[PDB]
Amino acid sequence: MTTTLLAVNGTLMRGLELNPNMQKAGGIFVREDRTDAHYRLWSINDRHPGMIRVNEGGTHVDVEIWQLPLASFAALLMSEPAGLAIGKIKLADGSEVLGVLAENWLTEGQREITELGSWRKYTGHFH
Amino acid sequence: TTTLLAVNGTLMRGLELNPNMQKAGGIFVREDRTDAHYRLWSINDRHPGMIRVNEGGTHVDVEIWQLPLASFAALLMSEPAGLAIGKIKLADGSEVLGVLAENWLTEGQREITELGSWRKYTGHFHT
Repeated sequence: MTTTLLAVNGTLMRGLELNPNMQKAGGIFVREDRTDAHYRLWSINDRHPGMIRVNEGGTHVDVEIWQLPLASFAALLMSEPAGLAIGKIKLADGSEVLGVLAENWLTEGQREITELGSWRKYTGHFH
Repeated sequence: TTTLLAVNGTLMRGLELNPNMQKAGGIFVREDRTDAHYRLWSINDRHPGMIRVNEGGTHVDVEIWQLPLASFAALLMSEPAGLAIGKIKLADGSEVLGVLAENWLTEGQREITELGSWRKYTGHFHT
């Protein structure tokens, strides 16, 4: 009943493989959006993406904004792929929201897909 | 219902954000330490931030706290930008949620990995 917003960039998005976790958590889809131009994006084993905020380089990464009960965040995070965390991100409009981020270590040996800016575009999994 | 969180800084017993932790339903579980894979920074000498690394890290002292699910999300909302919650490994090999720093937040900041402890760095102890 008290809620806040979460920006997801990967498999929690509509129609993708972890979206049932989002639904079961009580998540409601709010809107499509994008980060500000300060994120680099990686494909983690071509299974899910991971993004990191940087000062130079980086681009706008496509996300979905979801509304979630406060009580649901812990379990949702626990169910997430290894190396993912939740912190604060900035959107293109300048607003701040919670978002799913990757730890540095998770990107080592992985393909950077920043130039595409979107997990959907990279995988060809459109909505 | 509750979750467990490893904290390494001002949320710990007797430190400046600890009363909020207590009033939000947090209960002290135990002292612990991470596995030998964390680097630690002082962020403007106001709070610490740690990052998991393959090589070059150490055991960082933490406290394990048990807190209600919604209080966990409240911390995601209140913690300063650049801090995030993800999964960490403890010295005993187990996994627990823990507060991490994003890379960007550490840039230019003092690394205090050798000390391995916010308490040792600030000289603020609990007996």
